[PDB]
Amino acid sequence: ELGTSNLNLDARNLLAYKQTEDLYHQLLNYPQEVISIMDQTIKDCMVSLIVDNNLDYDLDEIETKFYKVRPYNVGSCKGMRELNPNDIDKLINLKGLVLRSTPVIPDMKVAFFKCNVCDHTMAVEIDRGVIQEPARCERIDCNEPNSMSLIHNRCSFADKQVIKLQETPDFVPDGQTPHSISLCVYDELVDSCRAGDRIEVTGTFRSIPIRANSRQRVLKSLYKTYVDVVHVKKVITDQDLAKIREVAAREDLYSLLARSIAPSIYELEDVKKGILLQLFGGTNKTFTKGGRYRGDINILLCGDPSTSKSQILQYVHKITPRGVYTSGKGSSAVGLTAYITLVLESGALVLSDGGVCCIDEFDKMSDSTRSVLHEVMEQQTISIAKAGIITTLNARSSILASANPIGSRYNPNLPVTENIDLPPPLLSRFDLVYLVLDKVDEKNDRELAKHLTNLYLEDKPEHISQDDVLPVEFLTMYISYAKEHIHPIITEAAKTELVRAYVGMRKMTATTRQLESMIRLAEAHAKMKLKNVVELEDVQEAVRLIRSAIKDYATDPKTGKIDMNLV
Amino acid sequence: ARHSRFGGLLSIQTPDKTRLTVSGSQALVDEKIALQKLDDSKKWNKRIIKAAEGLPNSLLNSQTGKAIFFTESNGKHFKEFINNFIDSGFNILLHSVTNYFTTEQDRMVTLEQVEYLLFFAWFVKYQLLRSKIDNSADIKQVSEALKEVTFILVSSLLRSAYDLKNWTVTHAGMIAFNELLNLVSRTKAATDIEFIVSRLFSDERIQLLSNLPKIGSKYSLQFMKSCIELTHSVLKVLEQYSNFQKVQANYMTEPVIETYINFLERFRELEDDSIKKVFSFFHRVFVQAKEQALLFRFDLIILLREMLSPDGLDRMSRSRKYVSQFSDYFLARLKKRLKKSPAWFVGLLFPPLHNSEVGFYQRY
Amino acid sequence: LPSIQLPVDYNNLFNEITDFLVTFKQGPKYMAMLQKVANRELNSVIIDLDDILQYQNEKFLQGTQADDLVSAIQQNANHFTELFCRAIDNNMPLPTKEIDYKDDVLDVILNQRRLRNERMLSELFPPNLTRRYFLYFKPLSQNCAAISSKPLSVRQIKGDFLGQLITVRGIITRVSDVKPAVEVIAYTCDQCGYEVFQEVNSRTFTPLSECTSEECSQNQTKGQLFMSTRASKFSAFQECKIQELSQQVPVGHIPRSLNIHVNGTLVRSLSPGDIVDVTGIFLPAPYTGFKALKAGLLTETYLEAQFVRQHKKKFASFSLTSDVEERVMELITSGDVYNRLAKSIAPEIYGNLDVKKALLLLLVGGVDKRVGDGMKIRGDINVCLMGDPGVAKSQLLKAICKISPRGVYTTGKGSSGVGLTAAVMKDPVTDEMILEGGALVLADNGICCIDEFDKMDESDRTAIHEVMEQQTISISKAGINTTLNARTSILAAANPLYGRYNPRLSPLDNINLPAALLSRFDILFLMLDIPSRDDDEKLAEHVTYVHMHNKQPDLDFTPVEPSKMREYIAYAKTKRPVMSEAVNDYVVQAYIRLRQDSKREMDSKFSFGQATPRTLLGIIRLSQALAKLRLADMVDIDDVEEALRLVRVSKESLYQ
Amino acid sequence: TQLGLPGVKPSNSGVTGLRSLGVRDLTYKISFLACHVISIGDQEVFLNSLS
Amino acid sequence: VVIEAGALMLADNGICCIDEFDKMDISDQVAIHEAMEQQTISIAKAGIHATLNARTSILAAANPVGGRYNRKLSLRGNLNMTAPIMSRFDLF
Amino acid sequence: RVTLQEAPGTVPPGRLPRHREVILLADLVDVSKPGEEVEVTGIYKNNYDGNLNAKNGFPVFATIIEANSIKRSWTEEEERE
DNA sequence: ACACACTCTCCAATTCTCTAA
DNA sequence: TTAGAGAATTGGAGAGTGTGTTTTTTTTTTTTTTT
Ligand SMILES: Nc1ncnc2c1ncn2[C@@H]1O[C@H](COP(=O)(O)OP(=O)(O)NP(=O)(O)O)[C@@H](O)[C@H]1O
Ligand SMILES: Nc1ncnc2c1ncn2[C@@H]1O[C@H](COP(=O)(O)OP(=O)(O)NP(=O)(O)O)[C@@H](O)[C@H]1O
Ligand SMILES: [Mg+2]
Ligand SMILES: [Mg+2]
Ligand SMILES: [Zn+2]
Ligand SMILES: [Zn+2]
Repeated sequence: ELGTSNLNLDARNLLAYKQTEDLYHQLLNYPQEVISIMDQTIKDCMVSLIVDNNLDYDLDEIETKFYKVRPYNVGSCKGMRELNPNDIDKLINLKGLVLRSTPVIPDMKVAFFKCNVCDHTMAVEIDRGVIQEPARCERIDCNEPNSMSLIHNRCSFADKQVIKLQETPDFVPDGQTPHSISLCVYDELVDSCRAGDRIEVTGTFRSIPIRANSRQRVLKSLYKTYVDVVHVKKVITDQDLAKIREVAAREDLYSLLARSIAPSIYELEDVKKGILLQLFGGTNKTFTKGGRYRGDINILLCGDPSTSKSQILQYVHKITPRGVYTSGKGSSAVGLTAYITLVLESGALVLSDGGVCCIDEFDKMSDSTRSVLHEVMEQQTISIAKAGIITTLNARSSILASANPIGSRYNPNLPVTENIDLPPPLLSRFDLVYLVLDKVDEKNDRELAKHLTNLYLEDKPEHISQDDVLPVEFLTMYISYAKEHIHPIITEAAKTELVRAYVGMRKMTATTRQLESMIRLAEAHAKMKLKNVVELEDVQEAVRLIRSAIKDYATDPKTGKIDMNLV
Repeated sequence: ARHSRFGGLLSIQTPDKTRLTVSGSQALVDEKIALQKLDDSKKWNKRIIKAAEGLPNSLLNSQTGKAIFFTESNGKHFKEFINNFIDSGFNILLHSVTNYFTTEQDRMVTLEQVEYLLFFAWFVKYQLLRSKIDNSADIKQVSEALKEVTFILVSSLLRSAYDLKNWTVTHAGMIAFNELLNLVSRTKAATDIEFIVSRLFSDERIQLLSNLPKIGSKYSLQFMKSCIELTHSVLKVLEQYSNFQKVQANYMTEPVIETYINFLERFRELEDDSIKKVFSFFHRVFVQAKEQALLFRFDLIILLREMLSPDGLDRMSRSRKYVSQFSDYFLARLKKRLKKSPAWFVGLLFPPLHNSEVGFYQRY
Repeated sequence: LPSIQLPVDYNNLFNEITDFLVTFKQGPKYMAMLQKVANRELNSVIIDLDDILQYQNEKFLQGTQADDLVSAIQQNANHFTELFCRAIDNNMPLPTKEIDYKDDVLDVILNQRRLRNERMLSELFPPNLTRRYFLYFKPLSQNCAAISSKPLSVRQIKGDFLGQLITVRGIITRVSDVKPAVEVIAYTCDQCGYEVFQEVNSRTFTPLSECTSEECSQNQTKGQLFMSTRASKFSAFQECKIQELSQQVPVGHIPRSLNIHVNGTLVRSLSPGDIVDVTGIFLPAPYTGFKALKAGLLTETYLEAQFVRQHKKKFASFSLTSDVEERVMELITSGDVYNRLAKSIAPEIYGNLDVKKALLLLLVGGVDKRVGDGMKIRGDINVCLMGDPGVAKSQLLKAICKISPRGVYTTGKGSSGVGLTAAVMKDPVTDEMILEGGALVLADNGICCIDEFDKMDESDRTAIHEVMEQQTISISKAGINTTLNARTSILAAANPLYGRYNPRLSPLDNINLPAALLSRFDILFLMLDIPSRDDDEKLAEHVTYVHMHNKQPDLDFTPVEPSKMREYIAYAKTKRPVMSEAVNDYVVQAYIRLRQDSKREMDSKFSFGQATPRTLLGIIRLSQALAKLRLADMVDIDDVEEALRLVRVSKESLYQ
Repeated sequence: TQLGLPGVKPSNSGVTGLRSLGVRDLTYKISFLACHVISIGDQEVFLNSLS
Repeated sequence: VVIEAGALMLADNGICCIDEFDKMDISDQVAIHEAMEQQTISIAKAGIHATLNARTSILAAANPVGGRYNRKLSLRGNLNMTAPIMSRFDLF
Repeated sequence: RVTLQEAPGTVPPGRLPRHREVILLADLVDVSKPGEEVEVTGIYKNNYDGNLNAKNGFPVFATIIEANSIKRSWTEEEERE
């Protein structure tokens, strides 16, 4: 009734039903024959349903279609280096990360012949890669040799594509670099996957010979190997909606969500809150004219060493559906954006499109490399003009940055802008800037010491910082749904408060970007409550968080230094 | 469904535990296809044998299931020209040209013979068709063809052509003599015409017209088709004469049946109408005359599978009505015969056996 | 065309082989192995030449003559792999246990083919197709010893050795990934339903295309042949390269190298950067086809691997056989292992006992931790030595470089931050970009020694920051975007600012390291050269003795040798001792005092910076290392107070 | 190149067994065969152009 | 050389936009200067010679040195641009 | 042989210049020097080329110009003036 | 010298024709 | 009406011959000497 052709099948169901317990093993040992058997079973069953239940559907339509099974969840995954010559032509399962995909290649399936003298025609079937050309023209009165000929553009073809899969770092040997394997994919699955995707696959592990030269039938003794995929997987219900709506009604929701993104990290509540709002994001806007306005939030974490900044970046890197983690000394201008190779290739900010890009040791990279970020942060586009290539690419990428001040420990005898030491055109582009300080206090220190030492009372700890936190899976569901379905709008009340608040920060330095970032933060706060409107409460929270992040209340308003006693 | 290099391998085991190997994914499920694909690999074909030359392209040596194409003004102008020709000129032209050629037959050349026989044929047929369609037309316009002199002349051309083994004139003469008979059955469906029939069906001519399908087996596809259509007409007239049992037994024997099958197996090229004619004849041989033993021969049994399969004759053409209604009866009578006398299993491969003492029981 | 006599007849040696396989014992030794092969329990047979030598001696002492099979299979090793295989196939016993025979395609195919021949009647296939096992020779023990027992450097492998069985010593430079190689290929004929086989030895082959079978031919059946994987035979293949040690290269020359081939169960034994004693068969590689006609008489060559001996056992290779158990029981029963093991590090250096104890705890290291939400915490310990010239810093550092099974030594001036970590080189002629790991990757799961740490450039030292705490490397450059693993502990040495330590300034002025880097060392030891007529005399008497005798002076103390020391440390690195509440309270209370004292004295001449949270986990790591060395499963307060003492002593040099 | 082009020698797997190829292997590329192009990016002439 | 057209060729009889001009290398600012001087481009290498027309008007954006403008100083003091290039803008 | 290129004043805006190659025979060799602006009369001619056909994949012929002629003091009155 | 493309040649398998029982 | 003796036409088996093959940028990461 949906008019569709492919059926998923997790192989464990073959073990549950008694009559198919042995078919499960036969599937793994003989995939090419068994899968074909399954296909021709499904098609016949579909016909039987309409003819037995005597329904109105066209029998010819069902007879015309192809139906295919796609088995999955076959068994344990196998390490890419541990495939051996006794695995050839058996089913395999692999995990990995996608590097690149070649463009679609036409693959011939039926050949078309025409007689040069009498114009008789024949369609011929291709199997095992060889065209079975006729010896003589088959028309009775024109029984002549060498009389038929091939017509290329009246043949029939099919789509083939090759995907390059790389080994995940979890499996690499000690003191070595990851390897890769090539996947061949056909028809439905062709354009499914992009660079930087993370997937699990299922397919036959094949091997073939290769020729010594293009003139002759001489083969080499070593054989090429590859994988022939039949299924790909990425690594809703009314009950889910009921759970989401019920959770959204809790009073302690904002604190619950914030303390649950990084459960084992002690306090740092404002940092967690700001990161949560970066995860939700603002709203994307496009006009008929006057351009488009970014929904994404950029955050900078700056302060003393040992303060657990980099530990927080780990959580964000694993929570986000798409994203990258990298280091200041590890990155070049080309590697961060795009690379000429004549073809163009993607860098970190392009792979991270629609996600979060985590940059650590931000204070180590040079002014030359950091200057690349101005255009990408402001416009969310990358313009390129080099020999043989000139174009512009989209980069809807959120930056999360980590750095330590000049002198490597925060110096209270310098003003804040001089301790941070980024130039103003770049410091102006962050929505939130955090100061975090290693202030001594016996009350704080006893709690921190008890928290860290409690992790060593067990071999594999069950202990966790708080009684009530949400599981990562459900939290991901909440954030994803809220990003898709909710789109808040400005209320007149919110407009009045935003104008008032901006004039308050301005009249005394607040730039025009403080206004837009306030709007964006308020919108992010509204989504997190599943509201369709921005209200006064949301605007006031956006203002409060900005004032709290850069320690403004403790700042001397005239000299720009911070009184450490007030922290 | 899946691509050309996905394919597995299949093994098929016979009785006596011997095994064969075939490739491809459809062979896994369809044994009919596997059996056909198995034999299709084998290299040899027996090489083959081959009637007309010297004259311009025409109905005699081309497949005429291919028209030529008219503007509307041209269609109506051409129709007007030959319609006025027929209503005005035809009898006066034929009467002169025929009473010439009776005085000059010995001196003829092949072309003039093939012209005369394919001018006669065209105009007689076209008029029959035109008055079949409409009452404004009448058959009297072509009525010069029947009078006795022309009948003798078409007969004499066919006679002399057959004796000297000139096969092209024989072919054209076959076409002309077909139409004369067709026209006679028209006029009998309304005096002298019965006299003309009685003279047309003297014993000598029955010997000739019986002889003619037997030699057709060797020749081109049109020749056999002319033989069939002439035979259909020839028997149908003598059916409506009321002699008949003598004449029909004259037709029924192995070398005629051979021609009928040899023609029938090229059915992909033929019309819907010609197959109606062939099965009419098999109904005559098998049911009426009760000479069942002729058709128990294997290359007929192959044929009915090809033609009746989802391969060949369309699921809804009128042909399948006739064919399946024939084969049902065929196999019923075959079942009865084989269980009564098991020797026919080895009979079915070979021609019937002409010995006196065993052959009579064999045929019945 | 011509022919010669030679002293060897292979019939006699074949008879010796078949007697040896069924008679020798240390039931007979090799028949147990062949029973395991027959049961499908075992995939390879390793022949010991020490057995053949023993067998020859025993047969001689029984008063009978015998051929010297040991030299005979060293001189012409290639031929005897076939002789032993034929003998094994002849003498193979029947299975002891059920097998589930129907799992084998070749069994079904050959059974059906035999049945076809049986029906038709109312060598068949090459024997290589059914050899389920691999066979290798192991060279003579040098302590029994012959050339195969004596290692050669890659220069000494002249053209004389082609065909012989030899041993080679060197470093591996690169390793290929595994791919299949054909041995016997299988085909199917369509029309006559019959199967044929082809055997491949050369680097290339022509596949068959006509069914030349006599029955098929006599039926004039010119059928088509098609290839099949499902009944072909493959074997695993891998190729490597070995290169001579840099300290054996003669002056002004460039180092040489050899190509190594590996098949069967021996695959993925070698790894890059290993120092190893490979042994195998050295052979030529002939050309094929038209190339051979115009290649000339110069032959390419390579080494077939047979057996591999590593110089140092990696800690991951440990298992507690009773042979090792008996030796660790010596140390356990003797007692006071902490002091004995520390005193045993570099005995030729006088004094410095607390420094040696700290470096022993560096060799052991803390416990890796991974929390239920996905956070992970460093287990490795980092140490630094800061001191005056001429106090054996470089010497002690280079001594610890011998004990560790994986380790590298580097100096600050000779090193790039890139080459120290990982590099993106445009290395091939094809303009491809490839990543190649640096020193900190080669030291993965080991120690990295960095001398002259104060001479290295301030910008390049920042490359070490990520590796020190997170134990990983992250790169985003042209065409490459990946993370590597670097689970390495760093040991470094430096002189203070202005060279000799200056008492006019504070310790932090003399140290001259930034706060973020000074925090990443778990211990920084400060050692000063202060004259004393009494101590100088004792040191001089010790050193002069060592120069006189090549031995440390001893009256009471016997050091444990490095091998038994490695066994004890390797056994100790398996324990994972847990903390307890009584211990937790004590360390929690200690930490508060450290930060209060730091806050009080940030102004003071006795300042060393401020105690961060990374100083708490340093105490836990040192405590757990001490718990490992006493082979406990539980940290004790006795460990914590020692861990605090060892941190306190580092600063006492400031007080003369 | 893999076909019988006069004067030129022969040069992911293709198709084979065709007469002209012998033992060689043939592949293909996709391109577009257009039939017209239209772009979408003196005052008297200009005025005559306007409606 | 690959010859294929650059940005100034596509902007012939058009407006060419340069953003963050001050970040451009001196080695490339001089190329723009030479083109702007003549409204002409020249190629001579590898045995191939060519001359092309570049009747293009330039629109540029830049940052003052140190990120903020100094009212105490001339525009020349504030801007990281060489005097011959500065001399060829009609308006600032 | 000489390579001839469109003069820059003739080329339309926003387009690259085109090229052709000219063959000079017995009397015409060294009649012109690189960088000169020149005018040519001759036959326009073509021939088969295997490499063009191989690279483009269509039966495409190559073309050349065969030159027939090529083109680019004072009186007493001037001296007296 | 080693797979290929192409040419040449001879020999027997086949069908056609004539004669007599 | 069968069949057997003699003649003509065609197929492709297989033998032979000649042939071809080895083999100035432009962009981007890194070390080194030069102002
Ligand atoms: N509040 C905290 N909660 C949990 N762990 C903490 C906390 N404060 C410090 N730590 C621990 O102290 C260490 C901090 O390391 P790290 O994440 O690199 O901090 P950082 O801010 O990045 N310091 P640095 O890299 O020197 O600038 C880790 O072992 C943390 O587990
Ligand atoms: N306690 C000691 N016992 C034995 N030899 C010692 C001792 N102290 C110093 N030496 C000798 O001092 C010499 C120099 O040692 P070395 O390791 O090169 O010093 P260093 O600390 O690296 N000095 P430097 O590199 O200039 O900072 C060696 O020959 C040692 O034998
Ligand atoms: Mg950190
Ligand atoms: Mg030193
Ligand atoms: Zn044809
Ligand atoms: Zn065969």
